[PDB]
Amino acid sequence: AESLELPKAIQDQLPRLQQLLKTLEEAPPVELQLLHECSPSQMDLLCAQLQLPQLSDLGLLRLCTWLLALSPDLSLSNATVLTRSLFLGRILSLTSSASRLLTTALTSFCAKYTYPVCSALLDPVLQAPGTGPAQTELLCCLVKMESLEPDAQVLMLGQILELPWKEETFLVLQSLLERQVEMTPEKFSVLMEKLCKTTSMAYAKLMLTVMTKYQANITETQRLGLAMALEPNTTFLRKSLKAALKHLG
Amino acid sequence: DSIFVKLLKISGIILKTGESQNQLAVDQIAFQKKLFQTLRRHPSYPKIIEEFVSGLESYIEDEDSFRNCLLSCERLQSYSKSLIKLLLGIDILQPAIIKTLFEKLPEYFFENKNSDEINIPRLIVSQLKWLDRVVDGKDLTTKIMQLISIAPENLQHDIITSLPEILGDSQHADVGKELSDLLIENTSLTVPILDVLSSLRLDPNFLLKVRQLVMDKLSSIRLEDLPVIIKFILHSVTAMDTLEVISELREKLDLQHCVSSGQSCIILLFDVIKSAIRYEKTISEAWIKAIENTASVSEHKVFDLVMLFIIYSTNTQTKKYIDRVLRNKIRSGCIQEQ
Amino acid sequence: LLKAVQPLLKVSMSMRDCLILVLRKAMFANQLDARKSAVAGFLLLLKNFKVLYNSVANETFCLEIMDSLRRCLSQQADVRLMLYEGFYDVLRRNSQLANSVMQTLLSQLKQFYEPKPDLLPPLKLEACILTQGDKISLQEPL
Amino acid sequence: MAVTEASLLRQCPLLLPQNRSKTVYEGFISAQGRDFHLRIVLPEDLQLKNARLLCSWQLRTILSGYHRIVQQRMQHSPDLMSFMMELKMLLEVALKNRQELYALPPPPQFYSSLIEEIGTLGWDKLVYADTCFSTIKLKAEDASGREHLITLKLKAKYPAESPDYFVDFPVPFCASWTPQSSLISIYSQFLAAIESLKAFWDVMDEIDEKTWVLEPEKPPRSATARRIALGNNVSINIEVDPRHPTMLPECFFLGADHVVKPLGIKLSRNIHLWDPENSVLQNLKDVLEIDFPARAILEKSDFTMDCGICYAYQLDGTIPDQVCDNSQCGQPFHQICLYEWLRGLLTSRQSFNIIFGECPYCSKPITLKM
Amino acid sequence: RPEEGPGGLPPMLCPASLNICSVVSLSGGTKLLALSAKGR
Ligand SMILES: [Zn+2]
Ligand SMILES: [Zn+2]
Repeated sequence: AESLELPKAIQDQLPRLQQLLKTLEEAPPVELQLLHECSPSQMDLLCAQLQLPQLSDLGLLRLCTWLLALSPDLSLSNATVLTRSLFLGRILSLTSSASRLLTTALTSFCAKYTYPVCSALLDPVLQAPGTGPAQTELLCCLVKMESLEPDAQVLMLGQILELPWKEETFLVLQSLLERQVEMTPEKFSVLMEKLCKTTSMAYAKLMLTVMTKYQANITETQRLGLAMALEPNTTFLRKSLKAALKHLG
Repeated sequence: DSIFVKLLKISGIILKTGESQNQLAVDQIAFQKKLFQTLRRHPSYPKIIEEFVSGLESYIEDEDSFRNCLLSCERLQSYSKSLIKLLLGIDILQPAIIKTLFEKLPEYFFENKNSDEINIPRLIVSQLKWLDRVVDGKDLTTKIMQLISIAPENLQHDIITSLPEILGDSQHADVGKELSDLLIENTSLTVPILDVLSSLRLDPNFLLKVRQLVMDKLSSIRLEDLPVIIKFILHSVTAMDTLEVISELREKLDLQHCVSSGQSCIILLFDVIKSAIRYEKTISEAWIKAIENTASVSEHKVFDLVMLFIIYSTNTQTKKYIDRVLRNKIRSGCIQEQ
Repeated sequence: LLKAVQPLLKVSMSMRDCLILVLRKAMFANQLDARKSAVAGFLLLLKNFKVLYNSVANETFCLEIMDSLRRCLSQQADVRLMLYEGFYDVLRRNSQLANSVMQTLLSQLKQFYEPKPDLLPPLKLEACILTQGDKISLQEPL
Repeated sequence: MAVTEASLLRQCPLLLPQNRSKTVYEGFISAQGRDFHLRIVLPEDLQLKNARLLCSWQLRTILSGYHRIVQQRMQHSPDLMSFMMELKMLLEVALKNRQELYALPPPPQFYSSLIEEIGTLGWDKLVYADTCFSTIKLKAEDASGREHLITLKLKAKYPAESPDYFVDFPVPFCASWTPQSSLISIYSQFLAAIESLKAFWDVMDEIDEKTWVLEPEKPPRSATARRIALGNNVSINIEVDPRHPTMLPECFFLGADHVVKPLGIKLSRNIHLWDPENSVLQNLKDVLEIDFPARAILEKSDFTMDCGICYAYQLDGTIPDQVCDNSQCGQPFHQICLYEWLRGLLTSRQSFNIIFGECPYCSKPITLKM
Repeated sequence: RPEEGPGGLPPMLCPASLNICSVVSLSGGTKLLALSAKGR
C-alpha cells in the first residue's frame, strides 16, 4: 500500500520462494539466501508477500530447519521481523498449549536467534488481552533456555521490566529469576518498586524468591517495601514470607 | 513459661531441645485424651486453642525444635509416632495445625539438603498421610490445591504423587475436577497426574473426558512422556471405544514432527506399542479396520506402513488380512514409492 | 509367578527396586486383586530378602513396608488373612523384625480382647462382623 | 524511545556528535564491559549507502573476517540507530566466539581469598596449581589409605559461579554450589562420595592384587568392568554396580565351547550361594569351585597366545578372545581377523549374528557370534 | 598447538639479557648466545 519496493532479485524470485515453501510441507536454497538483499522494511513487506503465517506447524519448523542452517545471520531486526510474521498469529491464536513442533521450533529458533526471537515476541504477547496458560508456558521456555546466556537473560530482564505488569508477567519473571540471574541494584530496585505494588498467589512467589535469592542485593529500603506488600493476609504464606522477611531481620 | 510447653509437660510428653528424639513419660492415647479433657475443662475454652498454636509457632521459629517435633518419638519403658501426628489426632487443634504447617512450608523452597539429607517439605507432607480422621477433608483439599498450583517443579511432583496415602474416600471428585483443570493448564504434569488419577476413585465418564482432553493435547507433549501417555491410553482403552480412540491416535500422531535425540525416544514409543498390541488382540484388527475404513483419502502417513509391517512381525492371524489390504491400497493409488 | 521368578529378585537388585514402584502404586489401585497381590509380593520381598549401601537403610525401608502393611491390616478380611499367614514366614527368615511384627499383631488383637476378669465373653464377637444393608461380612479373622 | 534523538542517546551513550549538523559522530561503543574507539562520518545527508566508518586498530583486529558483513549492513540498513544495534550485536558474536582472549582474575578477592581457603583446607591437600591459577588439583585419603585426586578449572570469578570439577570415580558427582560454598565445602562432598564408595574401591583393589586382571590394564577408578583370566586362554569379564558392589555383577565368559559349558552350569547351580557379606573374590572362588592364577607371565612368556591370523596380542584394544572347540588346536583369534577370513570362504554361512565355518589351523567347525 | 587465547609465559631464571641470538643445534638441546645488561 505504501509502495515499499522489495529488492529486484527478491520481487523477481518472489514466485520461486513461494514455490520452495510449498516444497517444505512434503539443505537450503540460494533463493532462501536472497533474504540477505533485504532491508527490514523491504523484509517486513516480503514476509507479508510470502505469507509465512500460513505455513503448516511442521512447514514453519521445516522453514526454521532451513533458516537455522543460514549463514550469514539474518540481522537483529530481520530475524525479529521474520519470527513475528511466522509465529505471532499462531501464538495469539492459541486456545491450548503449543505443538511439540512450535515449542521446539520456537526454542530451536530462539536457540540461534535467542534475543531477536526474545526482542520480537515477549512484549506484545503479554500486552495482548486474554494472554493465558497456552501463551505463558512457551514464554517460560524462552526464559528457562539453557541457551539464554547472562546477556540474553538480562535482555529478558530489561525487556520484562518495560511491560505493564500483571499476574502473567510475574509467572515468567519468577522463571527468569529462578536461574539466579544477576542484576544491577538499579534493575532490581525497578523490580522492587514495581514489585512492591498484591492479592494474587503468583505475586507472593515472586516476592518470596527474591527475598531468598537476592537477600544479597536486598537493602533496608526494599525490605521495608516488602513489609507493606505482605501486610495483607489476602496473601497466603505470609508466615513463610514473614520468616524469610525476618531471616533478613 | 509458655502455655504450650506447660500443658505438654502436665499432659506427659518430654519436650527435648531439638537434636534427639523427644522422650515420653506416658502412653500416646492416654496423652491425647489427657490433653483433650484438660483443654476441654480449662477456662477461656475457645481462646486456649489460639494461645496453644501461637506458643507452638513461637517455639518452632527455631528449626531444630520443630525438626524433633516432626520426628518420631522415644518411649522410655522404644520408638514411637511423631508428636505432630499424635497432636493432629485431636480434632479441635487439627485445622489450625494444618493451617500453620502449610503456612510455613514455603520457607523451604531454596534451602535444600542442609544436614542429614532430609527434605523438610517431603517430611511435613508425610506428616498428613494415613490420618485417622480430618476435621475438614475439604479445607485440607483447598489448601493442598493452592499448594499444588504454586510449588516449584520437583516439590510439585513430590506432593502430588503423595496424594492417595493423604486422602480418605470422599473428597476424590473435586480433586479430579481440579487436576483435569490443571492438566489443560499445564502439559509438564501429565504423567504424574495420570498416575494419580489411575490410583484415585473417579467416574468412568470422567476418565474418557480426560482421555479425549489429553489426546487433543497429544501433539503438545514433549517426547519423553509421549511413551507413558500412550501407555496409559491403551491400558485404559475399553473394548468398545477401541476403534475411535485408535482413529483419533492414528490421526493425531505423526512420526515426522519429533526428529540420537528423536530416534531413541521413538524406538521406546514403538516398544510401548508392541507391548500394548502383543498383549491385547482387538487393537490389531480394530487398527487395520481404521486404515482400511480410511481407504478414501489417498493421503495416508508413514505410521500406517510401519504399523502393518509391525503387526505382520507380531500376531500372524492377520497376515492374509494385511496382504489383501496392502494390495487393495496399492492398486487404489494411495500407496507408492515416495 | 512372583514365587516362580523369585530367584530373579534374589540376584537382581534393579528388579527389586523396579517392582517396589509397581507394588506401592498398585496398593491404592481401584481393582481388589491389585492390593492383595501387592501385599503378597511385599511379604515375599521381606520373607525372601533382608536388603530391598548400609544395612541400616535396609532396616528402615523394611520397617516402611511393614508400616504400609500395618495400614493394610484395616482393609477387608482376606488381605489381613494373607498378612497373618505371611507374618510367621517373615519371622522364620527375618528374626531382626520380630518385635515390630509381634506388637503389630498384639495391637490388632487388643481391639478384640477385654483385659478384666469376671466378664465371661472375653471377646467381642459382634465387633468382628460389619453389616451395610443386609450384606454382612467378617473383618479380622480371630 | 521511537525517535533517534533519545533512542540514539539510550543505545549509544558514548557517541558525541562533534559537528552541529549531526554528520560526524565520534566516541565509544560498548560490548561485554568494554568500550572501543570509533569515528563514523556520514555525507551532507543521512545516507549510509555512502558513509565512512573509521576505527581503532584494536577494533579492526576484532572485525577482521566481517568486513563484507559491515559493508553490506551500511548499504542495506535504514538509519544509523539500527546500524549501531546490529554492529554491537555483531561484536557480542565476534568476542563470544574468541572467548579464549578472556577470564582476567580481579586483584582484590581472587588471589587472596583462594590462598585463605587453601589455608582453611590444609597445604598437605594441594598437589598442583597452574601459573594462570586457573587449574588446581587436590588430594584426599581413604580410611583404606588410598589417594584420590580432583581437578578444578576456575574462572575470573571463582566464588560467584561453580568451578569445573573433573573427578575419577565412575558415578556422576553432584556439587551443591552456592556463592557461600567454598573449597572445604566441595572437599567435604568429595570425602562423602569417597567413604560411600569405600567398599567399591576395596572390592576392585582386592581384584587387581589377588587375581590376573586382564582386559583393563593400568585400570582407572571409573572402570566397573574386569576381564579376569582363569586357567589359560579362557576368561571371565565382570561389570559390577558401584552402589551395590558386593551384590552380584553382570558376568560372562570367553573361551573354548567345551571348556566354558561346565563353568556356566556350575555358576547357575551355585549362584544362590552368592552372599553380599563376603568379598567378590571370596564369593566367586566358592561359587565357581576354583582358584585363579596370579599372572602366569614367566613360564608362557612367548607361547604364541596371539590371533594366529595377524599374530598380534593387542589389536587396537582387542585381545585374543575367540578360540577353537578342539583339543589339538586351541588356537586363540580376534573377532575382526576371524570374521574377515570367514566372510570370504565358500564354506562359511551366516545366521542372525553368527558365522559358521573352519578354524584356519585345523579345519574344524568354529562359530563366531558378533 | 587456531593458535592461542592468552600468551601465558615462564621465565628461564636468567637475568636481563638484551640482544639475544639463537643457534638451533639438533645434535642435547637448544644452545643460544646472549649479551647480559652488565656486558657479559
Ligand atoms: Zn582349530
Ligand atoms: Zn587378529
